[PDB]
Amino acid sequence: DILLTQSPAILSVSPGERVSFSCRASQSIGTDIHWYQQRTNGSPRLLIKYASESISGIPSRFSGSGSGTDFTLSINSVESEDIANYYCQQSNRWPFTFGSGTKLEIKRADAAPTVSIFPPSSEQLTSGGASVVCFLNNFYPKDINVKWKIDGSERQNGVLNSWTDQDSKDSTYSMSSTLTLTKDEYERHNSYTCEATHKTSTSPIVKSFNRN
Amino acid sequence: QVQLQQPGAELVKPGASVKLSCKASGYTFTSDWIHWVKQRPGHGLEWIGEIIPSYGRANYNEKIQKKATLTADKSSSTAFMQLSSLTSEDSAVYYCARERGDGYFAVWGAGTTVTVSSAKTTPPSVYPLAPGSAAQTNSMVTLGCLVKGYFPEPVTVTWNSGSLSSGVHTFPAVLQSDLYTLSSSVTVPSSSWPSETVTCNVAHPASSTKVDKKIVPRD
Amino acid sequence: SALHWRAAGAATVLLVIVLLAGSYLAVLAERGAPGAQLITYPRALWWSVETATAVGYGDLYPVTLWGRCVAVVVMVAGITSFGLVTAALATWFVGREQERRGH
Ligand SMILES: CCCCCCCCCO
Ligand SMILES: [K+]
Ligand SMILES: [K+]
Ligand SMILES: [K+]
Repeated sequence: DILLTQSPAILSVSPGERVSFSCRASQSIGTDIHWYQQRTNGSPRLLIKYASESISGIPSRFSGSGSGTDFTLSINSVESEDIANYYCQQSNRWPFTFGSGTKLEIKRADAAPTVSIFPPSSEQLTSGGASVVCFLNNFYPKDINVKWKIDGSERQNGVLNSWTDQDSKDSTYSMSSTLTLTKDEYERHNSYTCEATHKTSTSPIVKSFNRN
Repeated sequence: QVQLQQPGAELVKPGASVKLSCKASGYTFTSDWIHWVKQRPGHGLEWIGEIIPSYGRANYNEKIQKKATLTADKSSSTAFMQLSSLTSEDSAVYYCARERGDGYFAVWGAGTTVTVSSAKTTPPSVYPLAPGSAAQTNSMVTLGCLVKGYFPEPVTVTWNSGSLSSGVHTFPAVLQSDLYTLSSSVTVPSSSWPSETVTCNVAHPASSTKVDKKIVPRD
Repeated sequence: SALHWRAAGAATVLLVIVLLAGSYLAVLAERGAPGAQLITYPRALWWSVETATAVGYGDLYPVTLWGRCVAVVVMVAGITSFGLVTAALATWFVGREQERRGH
């Protein structure tokens, strides 16, 4: 069948600049190329049909060009909400095929994380467990390390981390660090500490709480 | 209105089958084709097949192992895809889409998250995440809620019944001991809470659950 | 009403019907065949017109048996209807020439 090559797989741009995604077909297909946008956890949304025709409700900064085997999706003045995966579906011959997709990243200004630590809830303590949650919100870039200390001593067991994809509202990233313990082991200690080390500063951002 | 309605999730046992539905709305034509597209987590879009409901003819992708069978009920305007003898390689989000006859998908459904596993379905336990007594506050304060111990994916987290959408981070779930766990964060003007309510709503479609929990300060 | 003109109009309407149904049936028959290009309704209709006129651009054609059968029906409908218009014009001109000589 008709192969659609989308290279590069990742495009990184600065806010406000013009970006262009490439889509090459293995054979001449006229202008029977359509473009879709899929944000994180969202459904694909049609952006351009027939290589260049506009869709109602799509921002006019989206345009397409090309014919034959080489096609281009272009965005004038990229902004945060444009962060998504972009696919170029073909429909010149049966069966229809999709490109492999191109992710768009935005290089924004560096941002220090906002750290918040949360003790386990009362209900969870009645359940017989205890999770200490730490949020590292809206930082940039995505590289960051979290550190847990219990009574001044570093803790590594029982920690689970999760990272978000780049945020479509401000081009930042966020991280959650959850330390899960028994109720018994939770109430046998006093100090619980979450430590974030980021490029934004040489000193870590430290948030702690005592059960006292 | 949403043109294509799909169930949120389906839990299948290995070797079993499942029939996904796709209910249509809006303008329908005899020329309409309904397509089904497979997306594994982290991967791209994979065309599965198509059906013309007004005639009942269905076509399938030749290159992949045929696991689907496409049907359509014309009275209820519903398209069905029967996936049979499912392997862990079949766990993915399955979208349906409508095509007027130009060869592009004008509208897609929200997709059905199909997880094939032996584990039992488990509704989530959600706990409030309010600041401790010693925490200081600036112009803004951040709260959250912890969605722990559910299976399978996914869960939908909203804040104040969707009315609060700005300043929300719902983290990807982490899987351990055959159970998922995530947390959701929301940031709100420090003066606005707790005088104005803050409640997180967690929907788990695989267990048909949806629970609220209000974020009350520890006072 | 004159017979030749009546049959001419009937062939026009019937030809339009054969073009539309031919586009629909062409798309229905050609989808599912790898490499087929007759899979969208607008250019299937354009291909129906090309086939009925035998213009021979060669940009679209079916690859399946049933698509080729639909094609044959469209070909014969076009040839038949256009030849019918030719025959109606012939009848008309023979009438007008027969009155032009007082016979
Ligand atoms: C009259 C032409 C039949 C329409 C296409 C039927 C195709 C069924 C076998 O593929
Ligand atoms: K000719
Ligand atoms: K020709
Ligand atoms: K001729």
